[PDB]
Amino acid sequence: DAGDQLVEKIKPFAKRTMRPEVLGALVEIGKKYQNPVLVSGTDGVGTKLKLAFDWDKHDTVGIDLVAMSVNDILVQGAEPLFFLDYFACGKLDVPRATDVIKGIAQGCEESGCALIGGETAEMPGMYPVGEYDLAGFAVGVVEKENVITGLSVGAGDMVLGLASNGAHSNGYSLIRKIIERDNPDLDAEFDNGKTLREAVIAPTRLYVKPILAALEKFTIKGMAHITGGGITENVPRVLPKNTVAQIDAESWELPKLFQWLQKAGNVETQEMYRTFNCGIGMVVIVAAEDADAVRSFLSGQGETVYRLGCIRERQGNEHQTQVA
Amino acid sequence: DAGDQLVEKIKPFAKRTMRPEVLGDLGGFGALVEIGKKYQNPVLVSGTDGVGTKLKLAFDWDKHDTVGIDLVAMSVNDILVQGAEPLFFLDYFACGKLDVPRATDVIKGIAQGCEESGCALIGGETAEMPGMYPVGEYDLAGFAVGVVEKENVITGLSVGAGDMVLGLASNGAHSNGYSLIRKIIERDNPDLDAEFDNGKTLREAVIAPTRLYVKPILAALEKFTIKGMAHITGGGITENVPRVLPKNTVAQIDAESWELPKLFQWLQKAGNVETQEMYRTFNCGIGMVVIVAAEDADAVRSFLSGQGETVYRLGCIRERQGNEHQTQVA
Ligand SMILES: Nc1ncnc2c1ncn2[C@@H]1O[C@H](COP(=O)(O)OP(=O)(O)NP(=O)(O)O)[C@@H](O)[C@H]1O
Ligand SMILES: Nc1ncnc2c1ncn2[C@@H]1O[C@H](COP(=O)(O)OP(=O)(O)NP(=O)(O)O)[C@@H](O)[C@H]1O
Ligand SMILES: [Mg+2]
Ligand SMILES: [Mg+2]
Repeated sequence: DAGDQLVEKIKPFAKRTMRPEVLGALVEIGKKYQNPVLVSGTDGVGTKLKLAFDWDKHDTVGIDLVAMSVNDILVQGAEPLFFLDYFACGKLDVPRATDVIKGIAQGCEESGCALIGGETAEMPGMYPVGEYDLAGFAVGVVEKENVITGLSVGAGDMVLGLASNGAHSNGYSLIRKIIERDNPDLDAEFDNGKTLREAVIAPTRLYVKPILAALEKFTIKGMAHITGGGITENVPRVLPKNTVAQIDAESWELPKLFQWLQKAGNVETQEMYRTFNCGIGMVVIVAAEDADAVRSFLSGQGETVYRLGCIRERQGNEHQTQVA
Repeated sequence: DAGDQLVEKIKPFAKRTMRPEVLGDLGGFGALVEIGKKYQNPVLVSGTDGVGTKLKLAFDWDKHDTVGIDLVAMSVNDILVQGAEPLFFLDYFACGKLDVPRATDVIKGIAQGCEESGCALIGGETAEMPGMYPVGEYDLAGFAVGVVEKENVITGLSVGAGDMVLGLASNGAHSNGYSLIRKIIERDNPDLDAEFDNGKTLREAVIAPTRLYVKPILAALEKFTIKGMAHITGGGITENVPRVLPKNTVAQIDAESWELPKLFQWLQKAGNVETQEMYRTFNCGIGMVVIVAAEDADAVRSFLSGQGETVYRLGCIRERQGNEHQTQVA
């Protein structure tokens, strides 16, 4: 069987993601946790899969898949533990599927979680030749007293920003409409020694290792993963009803990729802040007394940290995240 | 947004699946589940699956309120065989254009399958991919997580010659072999609305949702020790039962110990399928296989039957002879 051929080829990829907790697929919880709470989430890649088909580039969308879930569970303080993926298609292409799952496993390695199982469904006729669908599922563990809830966020807290690797996994319907409209030279140098194509399909950044190392030394009051809805619709999810996150627009330069998308797309700036991450992949809220020490740590871990702004008292039905 | 509309419509359905372990409700970056020292050495058991080609019939007949039960059973029944209590569930729903009434119907069945299994439906994802799916069509993926004490993990390693093999009856073909069911139906055009069996139309028999074995099996585990279990999915009876059998044992099934249900009788005739090929393709009326000690077989059969199940004494375990196949039906 094709799927049986695929199962053997991916055994090496998954074997490198294993953890001592991995014993259906059985996972033990480390005695590290006294009162363990499980944090889980599911997601797909979105319309970025369309560029992966069109460009025949399948070895990175698996990193996008994993990041979408492990980064989501990360905001509660959870350490990612294990991951499962579901892969659906019409007729199985073992070399191309192997590439897809190889990237998944690679993203699991970077997140410190084990890829312990999955499912490859062949539905002949439901998918066009060459196309497929991906779903991922992540589970992490956090101590009950260490759950990051955002309830202590109050006026005076400083808003930090972790830089993103590009558009990540959101806003690609617009990126695709633009590219089909301009037919731009996708293989020309675009930024930081990467071609425009390389910048567009760049895999989503994982924040797991530096954020977890940070939590060993500091208290993080809240976090927001910047995905669907951009900055302004995602940060208010951890903010108390009475607080506003005020973002100074000049605290970070808009990366070149988003500068191109707004120009070509002719998008009002406030629509950009609610559509693309605009270079901000993860928002970390901390106490002002900790803001400097955390920024140095996260920068020393390899991240690019900005001081986006601070938390203030809300005035009425005021929007809870304003960039200006 | 359509998806924001769908999340609101399904929140009541998920709220009826909740358990005390679930912290918070639908909506939020992550879904929180506490375990509690109710478990001393807790082990998580998880699985993922889709519905398979049965969705094609769900499209054709415009019956979407039960394939979500099929989705749940495919995963919760899998983790059940290791002795795990299903705890929580997440679903992924992909389509081209979101049809909120139909999506509401699909997820409503998911919640119903979760309610019947005792697991909470705590989260999910609705992806709109315009152009990847024809109008009206969608894809389902589910993820189930259960808990078991490390010492109670059921592995089948103590299965030995002399143990009795019980069989739990199925509701039909469940979630496997449906590409073939569709080829047959599209060729013969049989009256799908005629009475066929047990006062149900043939259509009702074909699209019947997969049976959930969670509540009776977990209740059984309180009173008895189960040596092994098999959920009968792809590969039928003969390819799934040997998964829990030690290298040196064989499960011999007397074919006359249960009647092939009418639905499979029609599929064999219309498909012109060798009988030993049916045992490797369809569940043939056996949804779950339970192996127990011979001294417990009488009480276990009685208990599971009193819980609402149809129990057969499929056969017994014997010593394997060479490269002998580990499950033979005769
Ligand atoms: N896309 C995938 N990604 C990661 N692991 C996979 C994937 N597909 C299969 N596996 C694993 O390889 C093995 C293949 O088993 P599989 O053929 O999928 O049957 P099953 O999962 O037991 N249930 P079923 O889908 O009903 O046949 C399983 O252990 C999987 O966990
Ligand atoms: N099919 C579904 N079934 C159950 N719950 C769902 C489903 N779809 C969405 N939800 C829940 O409603 C909310 C949907 O918002 P969503 O945009 O999917 O959040 P997210 O984790 O940030 N993923 P994304 O924004 O796409 O990167 C989540 O909290 C889900 O738990
Ligand atoms: Mg997400
Ligand atoms: Mg969604």
